[PDB]
Amino acid sequence: MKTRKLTNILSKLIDKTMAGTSKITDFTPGSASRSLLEAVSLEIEQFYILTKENIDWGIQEGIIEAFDFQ
Amino acid sequence: KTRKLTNILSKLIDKTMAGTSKITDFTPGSASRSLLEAVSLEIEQFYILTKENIDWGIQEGIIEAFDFQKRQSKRAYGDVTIQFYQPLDMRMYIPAGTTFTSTRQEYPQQFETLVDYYAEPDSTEIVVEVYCKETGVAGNVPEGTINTIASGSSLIRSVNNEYSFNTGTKEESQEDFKRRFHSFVESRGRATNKSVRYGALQIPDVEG
Amino acid sequence: YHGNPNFYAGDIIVLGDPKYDLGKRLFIEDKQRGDTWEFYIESVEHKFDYKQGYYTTVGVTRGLKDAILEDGKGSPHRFAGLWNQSSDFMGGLMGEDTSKEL
Amino acid sequence: YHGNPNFYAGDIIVLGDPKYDLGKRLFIEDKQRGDTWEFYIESVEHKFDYKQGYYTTVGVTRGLKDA
Amino acid sequence: SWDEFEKLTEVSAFTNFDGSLKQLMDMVTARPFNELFFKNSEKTPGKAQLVLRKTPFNPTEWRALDMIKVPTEDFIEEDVGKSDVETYSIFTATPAGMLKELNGDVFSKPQFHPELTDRYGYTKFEVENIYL
Amino acid sequence: NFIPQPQGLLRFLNTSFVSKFYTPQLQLSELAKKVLTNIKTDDIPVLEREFNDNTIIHKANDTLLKVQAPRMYMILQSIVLEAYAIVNCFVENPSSLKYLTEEDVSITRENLNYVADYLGNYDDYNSVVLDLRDLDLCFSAIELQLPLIKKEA
Amino acid sequence: QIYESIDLDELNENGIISIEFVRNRTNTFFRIVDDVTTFNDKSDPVKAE
Amino acid sequence: VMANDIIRIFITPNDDPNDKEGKQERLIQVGMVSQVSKVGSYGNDQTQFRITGQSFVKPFMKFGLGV
Amino acid sequence: MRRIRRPKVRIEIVTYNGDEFGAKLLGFQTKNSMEDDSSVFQINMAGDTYWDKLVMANDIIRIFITPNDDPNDKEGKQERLIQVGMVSQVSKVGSYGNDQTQFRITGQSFVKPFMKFGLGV
Amino acid sequence: PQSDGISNLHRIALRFPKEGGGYDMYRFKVNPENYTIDSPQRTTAIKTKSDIVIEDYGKDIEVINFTGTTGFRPVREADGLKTGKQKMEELQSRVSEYAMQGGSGNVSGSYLQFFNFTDDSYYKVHLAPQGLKITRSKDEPLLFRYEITLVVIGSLTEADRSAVTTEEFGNVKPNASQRVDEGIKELDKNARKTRDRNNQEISRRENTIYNPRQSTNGLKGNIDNMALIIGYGDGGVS
Amino acid sequence: PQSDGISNLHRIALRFPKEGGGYDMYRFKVNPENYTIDSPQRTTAIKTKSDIVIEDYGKDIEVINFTGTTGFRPVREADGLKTGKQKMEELQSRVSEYAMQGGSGNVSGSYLQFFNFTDDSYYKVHLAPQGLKITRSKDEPLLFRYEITLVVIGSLTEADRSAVTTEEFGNVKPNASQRVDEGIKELDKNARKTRDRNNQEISRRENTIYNPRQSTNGLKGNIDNMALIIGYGDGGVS
Amino acid sequence: RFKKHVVQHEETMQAIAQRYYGDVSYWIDLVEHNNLKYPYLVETDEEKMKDPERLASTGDTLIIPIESDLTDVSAKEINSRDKDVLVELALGRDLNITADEKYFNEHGTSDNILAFSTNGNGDLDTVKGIDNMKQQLQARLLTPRGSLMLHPNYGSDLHNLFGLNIPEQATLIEMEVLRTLTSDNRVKSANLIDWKIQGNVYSGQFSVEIKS
Amino acid sequence: RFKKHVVQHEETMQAIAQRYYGDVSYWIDLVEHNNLKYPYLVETDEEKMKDPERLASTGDTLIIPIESDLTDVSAKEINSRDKDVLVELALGRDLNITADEKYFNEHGTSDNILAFSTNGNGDLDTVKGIDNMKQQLQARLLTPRGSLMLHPNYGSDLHNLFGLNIPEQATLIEMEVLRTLTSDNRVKSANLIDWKIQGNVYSGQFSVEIKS
Repeated sequence: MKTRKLTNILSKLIDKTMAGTSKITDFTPGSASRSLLEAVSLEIEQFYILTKENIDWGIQEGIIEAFDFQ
Repeated sequence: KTRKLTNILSKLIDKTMAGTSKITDFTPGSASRSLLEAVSLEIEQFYILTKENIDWGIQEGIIEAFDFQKRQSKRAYGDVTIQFYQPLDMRMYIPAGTTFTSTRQEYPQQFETLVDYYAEPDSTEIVVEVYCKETGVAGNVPEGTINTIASGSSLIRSVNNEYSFNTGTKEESQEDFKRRFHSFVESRGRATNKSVRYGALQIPDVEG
Repeated sequence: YHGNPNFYAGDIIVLGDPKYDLGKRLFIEDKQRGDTWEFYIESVEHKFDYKQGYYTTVGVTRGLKDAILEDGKGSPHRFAGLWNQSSDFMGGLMGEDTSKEL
Repeated sequence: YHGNPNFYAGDIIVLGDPKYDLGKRLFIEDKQRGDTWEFYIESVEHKFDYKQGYYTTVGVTRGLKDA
Repeated sequence: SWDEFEKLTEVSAFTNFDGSLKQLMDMVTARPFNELFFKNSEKTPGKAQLVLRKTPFNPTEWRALDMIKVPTEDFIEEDVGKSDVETYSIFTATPAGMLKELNGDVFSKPQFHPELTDRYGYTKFEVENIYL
Repeated sequence: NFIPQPQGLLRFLNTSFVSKFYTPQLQLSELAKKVLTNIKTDDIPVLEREFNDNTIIHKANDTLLKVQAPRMYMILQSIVLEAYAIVNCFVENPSSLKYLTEEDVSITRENLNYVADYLGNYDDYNSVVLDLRDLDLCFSAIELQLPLIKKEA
Repeated sequence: QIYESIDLDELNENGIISIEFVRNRTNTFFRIVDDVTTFNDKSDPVKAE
Repeated sequence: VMANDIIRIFITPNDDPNDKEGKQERLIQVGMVSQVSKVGSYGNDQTQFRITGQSFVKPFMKFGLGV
Repeated sequence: MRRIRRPKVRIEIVTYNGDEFGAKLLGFQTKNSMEDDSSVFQINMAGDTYWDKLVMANDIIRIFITPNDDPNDKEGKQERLIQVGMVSQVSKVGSYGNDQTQFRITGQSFVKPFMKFGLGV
Repeated sequence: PQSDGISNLHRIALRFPKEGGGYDMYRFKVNPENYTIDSPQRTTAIKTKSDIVIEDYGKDIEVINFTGTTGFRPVREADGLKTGKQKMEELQSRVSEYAMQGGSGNVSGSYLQFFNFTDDSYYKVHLAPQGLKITRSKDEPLLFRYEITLVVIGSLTEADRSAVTTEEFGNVKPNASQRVDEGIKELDKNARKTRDRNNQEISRRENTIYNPRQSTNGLKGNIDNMALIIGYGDGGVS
Repeated sequence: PQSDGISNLHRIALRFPKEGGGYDMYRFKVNPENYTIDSPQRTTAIKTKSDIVIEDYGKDIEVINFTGTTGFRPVREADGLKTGKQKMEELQSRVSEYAMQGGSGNVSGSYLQFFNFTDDSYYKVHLAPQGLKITRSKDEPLLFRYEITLVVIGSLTEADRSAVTTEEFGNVKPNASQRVDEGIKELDKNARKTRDRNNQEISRRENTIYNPRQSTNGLKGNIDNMALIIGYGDGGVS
Repeated sequence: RFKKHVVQHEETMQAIAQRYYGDVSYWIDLVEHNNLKYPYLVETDEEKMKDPERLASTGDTLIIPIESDLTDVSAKEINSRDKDVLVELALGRDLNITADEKYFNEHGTSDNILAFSTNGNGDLDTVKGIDNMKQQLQARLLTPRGSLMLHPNYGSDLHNLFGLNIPEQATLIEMEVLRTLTSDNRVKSANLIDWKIQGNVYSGQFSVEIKS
Repeated sequence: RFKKHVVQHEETMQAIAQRYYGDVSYWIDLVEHNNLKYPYLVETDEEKMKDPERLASTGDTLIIPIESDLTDVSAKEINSRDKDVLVELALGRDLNITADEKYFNEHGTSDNILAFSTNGNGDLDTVKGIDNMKQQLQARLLTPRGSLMLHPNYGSDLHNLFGLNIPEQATLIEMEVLRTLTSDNRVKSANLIDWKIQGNVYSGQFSVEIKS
């Protein structure tokens, strides 16, 4: 469980997407497919970050619960 | 900490609109809004999975590292042997949910199978696992108590559980666990009045 | 005047008769469920006209149930347990006593 | 309170619904001539009876147009 | 309420001789600068709420009120119109009535529009505020 | 924020035959331990009047069980402490209801049944048993309801 | 099962019945595509269907 | 109709050509309007506008000699 | 298209069950107004049961109104509470000339405690 | 059944309540000449300035009205030989007795039961405000005519509303409340005064169907029962 | 269709709503004796001294009323052999299922579809206030006559109010306001007090379908987030 | 109260919540009501072997609350206990007194009929759920209305109705049966399917809508 | 929203505003919407060749707002430059999923039938204008009433209406189609113009009034 920055995700995604065909390789900012995939990678990045933060908060809460040191 | 359906879907539509000018329709039934909704809903499922897993870690993970395991309620289970009148000639079929009852009047317990099992034509004796229909220690039973199968297939001669079921653990709240852990942690204190007093109790004849 | 709540008061349109007069005690027997009512008359308003019958209003106040007819006994619950039991009024009941807890 | 004149105030009998509450800002769109009205609720009077429908009064004050 | 403009207060319990808490609640309210009423609690359905807030006639406070829509399609009858029943030209907010012009500091400080007073001359509107 | 305690109860609370059905174990609850220390150390407020002529007032101290059977008198104290502990949290300061569990009330009832059965032999002191049987069914309702209350709250 | 939408041309066209998977709301997610018989010639409806 | 306008009303009692004494076009009342409001019960499928005023008592009554 | 409406009123009471009280509903009024310093409501009840002996004064009555149809999944399916208050009067009502009787209950929305509590001297 | 060529006609019967409980069985020997049944709806229509609003409140009280003539020629009876005039007089006397005894708001027993046997349907009914109108004109001098109107309370298949036995699981009559109240009655006036003081103190410190199993509503009853067996302050709490 | 030039007319049919999903229908074996349709107008005319004023407020409720009987012969059905009596009983039971548990309980359908194959017209209808009326008479010993009145909700070709989709171009949810409220929730008491004070300060000195493309409606929403996250003052402004 | 559901092929968890509540978002509450782990439904039945109680598969049964008890933690707790036994909370448990249906059906309305009995060994026979409902209709209807020594208007008037065998009397027997059976809240309603008058034997059969 | 128009032989810009909006006075704001230089309408095309984008001549289209959007500055700015892109924006833009037009018309009311496609180069295909509206009506008709994972009560019961081809079933199908088509607020009305039968085959056509 590790961070993956947006562009890393987006690149892996497009790299996988291009397998088996070559009628997609045009990813200018105006393209809509790029926008959708940027939005998906943004949401996955936020998911990872919130997951890591919530893990830290869970660690803190278990430390609270175990020894009752509120 | 955790996002919702709308909080993700709306942000996804915002980014879609901002990145490209080629899409402007977001009505019901649009393939884009559909795709976006399925994405959002998948992400919400992962978020709730993370929340539940962190909850479990808070409840059990931090203390389990000290070799102390929590008792979890589970269905009683164990191995059951079926005997046939004669050696099989064709592959026999035993569906999941094949149900089991005890003819003994003191044991109203019942079991059932979770998964499908098959008996090969060449086989003559088959072992199949069964699971109680009730949780806790109610499932527990001594050896040789079922004596019957509900599927009425006349090839089967007799049925019996070779070993008693003892896996039907009871439900214990974490309060007792936490209490016992704290008692163990307080007993390790050294050079204290209360700890010295506690340590004098180990001898059976030392009471007052 | 402590027993203003739990008393009955209103206006009744009995049949037009001259027997009813101001200040007179009114006894009513309910045939609907075999109940008995006691009242005190404070106002009456008569209405006579050939166009439609002849009516008489009987205003009442301080009404109570379970009445008795014998010797004008009335309802025994009128003199409740709080009628005479009471005590002198002084402070120390609310807010005055909180500072004096020495 | 200087602008008391030129404001609109009265009582409106909208259809009986629980959405309307005291102190809540009321927006009305007139379909008669494509006009828009804004109001401030100061009083509501409900009326429910099986004998004839179900009504809800909406008292308003300090009303103005072109909302 | 207006915490910044209101100083410290010494409001007495028995300001009203044997009156109700509502009578004493009105003094604290200092109407019309603050709006008091009883209404259902939308944020917590199933229970009531006592509201005491500054008046919504302020621009930003007006925008803070929740909007509600209703089309003509739900209108049974209407009776709405202008009126000149309320009309004042001079508005002032005197301080608590002990302070008096002939025995102390500045008594009052009103406000008026020059065009407005032509139609309605010197029409005053006074309100005592217990707070100041 | 604690209601003052009667002088009687405060004095009472601050410190072979065997039945075949129910037997005691002389086990104290964690919640009952914490209260006992609080009363032992801190000087809780106490009342001055003794109008209420019920409970331990002229019943638990009047009986000869205090001198005849002191072991039995130690059961009665434990039940009072366990009865006073559960009444403490619910009325005020509910933060201490976290330490109470099912087994805490289970053992209390068993101790109640044993002392109650022993008091049945004596024909004079049936007045004490009269309240204990009513209290016996009170603990059972908590026993069958305490696990739901904590999850609800 | 093996058979899906293109197979549900092949099999049905040759006179064999099969059940089709419809992902939702239709009660059990499953409906049966046709009532074609095993007869070879589909032109006549009395024989065919 | 803006507020504070002046409305004059004239009533013809009887027939002009008959040469009756009533042919005088006597004014009945004159005053200053001070309120205009929509009115209508759509249940009965009818609406009206109502205007009311006072006979030159509005200027004096409103003009308050303040201090 | 014309809208369809199916009102369904509920009533809940806390000190006789509330669901039986709500069943004998016939009509009510709820005068609420910021102009005056008092909010008051009235309820009309059927004469099936002798309410005079049951409903003691100062009880709290909650009213819930169903705007439109449940299964349609309209925004009106909210069971929004319309008014809550303290009863302060119950009286028999009936014109036997017209062969009909009713019971009337009225109260105010929590203005009764303050208004009655007089800080005496 | 009606006369349909498969079964013979079956005529209407009224089952009135008997003073000592149980019931009469008045069956008509000639069936009605007119038979009408109304089913009014409580729907209302209000017309808003821009739309119509349709609102319904459900089924309204049905009305049953029918008219007929009692036969002339004598006809044997299940316990007599009664003529049409005796039958009509018996009817009038049943209806008079039912109407007159209802002077306590409403009879505590049954309403009328109306066995409309001809077409399969059954109702519980009450005398309408039209009542039993009886007339005999010049035409048909020796035949009586009767006009009855009735309002429907409900189907006879369904038992009374209030009489339905509810679930009543657990205990509707808890002993905790009873013995608490007995305790507090037994307390001394000073004891209750101190209990009131403690309740007021607790209220100051607030800030700044029943089942002993799988239910929390009866939690207070178990706690209220305590603080009297144990001296939690000079008197109970709550 | 009618009987003229075209093939045999189709009778009138009624479609009711099935409790368990799907729909059930009812066709009349005998066409109604009378069929009336009232289509009034909500308009009032009031003359002034020397002119005529006409005002209108839309179309009025179109009231449908018709009277029919049931044949005595049996006829084939979709399931079973149902005579006229059974047919009318089923009609009664259907109306009672639509009416009796309309205001009480719950009915799956919101309306009724009324099909006039003979008149080539369709409408969505609801039970009138007059409601169903059944009557049987002297000179019809074997038959059963029914009289029903209806009110038209609207044309059947149009879609339901609740099943209408607006244009909804661009984002419908202002996510800026959503995250502004989420961020404000975490703010400290002092931050919120300073944001109130700043809001007042800006306020007292003023006078002196979300889509960022082809629209400026969602302007201040984006500013509010940016001002909160970046920090204009301790809390923010607006 | 609740509804049953049966899991279908590749059934989407959110489709259940939508299909019975209109909005999708209540699936978080539904899976808490049914004590599921994150794998809420799974195609393969071998995966259920690992954690049977906390993992459901195709053809398994789930419990659907009604909307009002959706967010009640106590209902969530109880509904986590009575999994596919929840019927027992509405219909109840009671003692068995029908020791032989071969006995009382041949003696009918009389004193000295039914009795407690013992199933298995040692534990007194408690009869439960639908089988409790059978008994609590049967034992009710055989009792005459006046009979029982508290809460009268129990029972039925059935013993009065042995009049003449003619059709009206048969409909009266139908009416008293219907009246007696709809008198308990556990049944919604009742209606007659068929009846058969033999020369001195009444036979008729009736439907009842038990709840759940 | 807007109305389309064309320049007629020697029509003056005054004449248009007067005919549609009543008052001639409004032409002044109306020229800014069509982004016109002073010779706002000019007869000759070799005169439009002066600077083509900033003029209109005989035969050219014009844009005519509704009166509410006449005064809006945003409507002015957008109508100035977008010109023909109005209709596309006003009907909206969406991804094209009619990849196999020959195919989806062989298996309707079955799933898995539509699919993305590619037009141009390196970008998913998109649809706009009236084609988009058709595609959306088409998809709405071929989808069952409760099968989208959110906002259900979308689609049709066309998969449920298969029946004995008697006319009542055909009117039912007509009404369902009309309801389905009239669900979208953008469409004004639908109406049938033909229904026709061929044994076990239905055929018919519907006219739909799309807003300008």
